[PDB]
Amino acid sequence: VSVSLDGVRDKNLMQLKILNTVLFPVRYNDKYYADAIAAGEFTKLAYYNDICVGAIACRLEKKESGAMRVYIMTLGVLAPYRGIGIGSNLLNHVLDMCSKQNMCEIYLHVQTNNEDAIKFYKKFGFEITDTIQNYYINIEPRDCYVVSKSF
Ligand SMILES: CC(=O)SCCNC(=O)CCNC(=O)[C@H](O)C(C)(C)COP(=O)(O)OP(=O)(O)OC[C@H]1O[C@@H](n2cnc3c(N)ncnc32)[C@H](O)[C@@H]1OP(=O)(O)O
Repeated sequence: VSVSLDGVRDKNLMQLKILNTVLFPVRYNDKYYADAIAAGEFTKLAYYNDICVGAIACRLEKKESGAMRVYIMTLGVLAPYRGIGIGSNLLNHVLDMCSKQNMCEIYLHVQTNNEDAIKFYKKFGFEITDTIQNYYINIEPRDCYVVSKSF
């Protein structure tokens, strides 16, 4: 699939906000957006068929060891454009960037009943490494897996 990726900045931020409003249940706060922009190459908008149709947004975090890791905050593709590889293109980009920028780990939280997502991330080498009950993945407490991949 021919996907064109662009960084997120003030000038195209509203594109990401629109995608999130369609894809995710509640308004994301301004620290999500600041963290996404600050994550650099790890946050991308996807363009296909001359339209912005998806995004991946990460936060970068420093561990006490000195090591660095990537947290996937959101990954999503608009419904009419799913199943043709755009979401895989976004995640492959981020995984490649983990290696290039010497990240030790990437991880995210997935609600425990979100079988589609667990299946999706395991295809890319992720594994469940923890279970957190009543985690605030959005605004309500939900049981979640920590889903991670080590480098
Ligand atoms: C914190 C987190 O990031 S949890 C992320 C969960 N996000 C969502 O569920 C949002 C709704 N779904 C989507 O936005 C997209 O379908 C994504 C991001 C899951 C995948 O993007 P796509 O472009 O659809 O994925 P891509 O086409 O690259 O590969 C398809 C894979 O998507 C997975 N998938 C999950 N939901 C769907 C869907 N609704 N339609 C198509 N594929 C889907 C399938 O397992 C498929 O693998 P297969 O066809 O080999 O079984």
